Amino acid sequence: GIPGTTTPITKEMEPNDDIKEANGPIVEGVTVKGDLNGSDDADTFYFDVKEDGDVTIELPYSGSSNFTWLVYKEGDDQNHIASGIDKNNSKVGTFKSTKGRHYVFIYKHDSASNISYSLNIKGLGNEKLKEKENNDSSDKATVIPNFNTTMQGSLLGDDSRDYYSFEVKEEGEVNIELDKKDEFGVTWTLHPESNINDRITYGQVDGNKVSNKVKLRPGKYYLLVYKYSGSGNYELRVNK
Ligand SMILES: [Ca+2]
Ligand SMILES: [Ca+2]
Ligand SMILES: [Ca+2]
Ligand SMILES: [Ca+2]
Repeated sequence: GIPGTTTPITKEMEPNDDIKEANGPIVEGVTVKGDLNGSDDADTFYFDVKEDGDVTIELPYSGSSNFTWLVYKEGDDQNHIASGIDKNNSKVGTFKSTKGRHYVFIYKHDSASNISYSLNIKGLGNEKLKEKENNDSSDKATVIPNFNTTMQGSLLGDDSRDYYSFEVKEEGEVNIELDKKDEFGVTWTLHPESNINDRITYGQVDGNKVSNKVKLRPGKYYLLVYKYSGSGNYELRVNK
């Protein structure tokens, strides 16, 4: 039936020549490489839109410009809803969609052509996950699996600490935003895995958010969300 695997791809895997054998999932922030060389004239990928909004596909390429991409939404494999425009040696386009599975079908018109491409998709939205109690110590931290996840948590009553972990795979600035659903005293601290006492940064209140940006190098990190007054619910986004 419809593949439900959650492991993203970074590279195509033939055969992927129509919607029924599409490679995927492609996720935001992870580049996929492939090529349409010789008689390989079509490649198909799928991706999941997690929140309604505007989705952008950018496909930088080298080789012939004689090809394009079409997008289809699950449920209608005949009528494509968007196609790419050539701009500066890439095929780009933005289209509005609603949540659900979509397919990008890249195909060339002349089978003498050699084309290689990389594919970037943006604007897919965040998946919402719940924290997993008990997460009151770093060894029981709830894993944040990628940088397109909103974690939903609460600190009601006895529960005063929620530890989360995330991995940074390449150096860059990370944005940590806790959104307070209720008015209470909550904050967060960030720690390296190797030194749970070394405090790297601390969240700063700005209106209803407690946030900070920090440049981190590759590695695993612990994020402790803890309350110092009242009780309430929050959502937690770690963004790149
Ligand atoms: Ca291919
Ligand atoms: Ca193919
Ligand atoms: Ca909790
Ligand atoms: Ca907890």
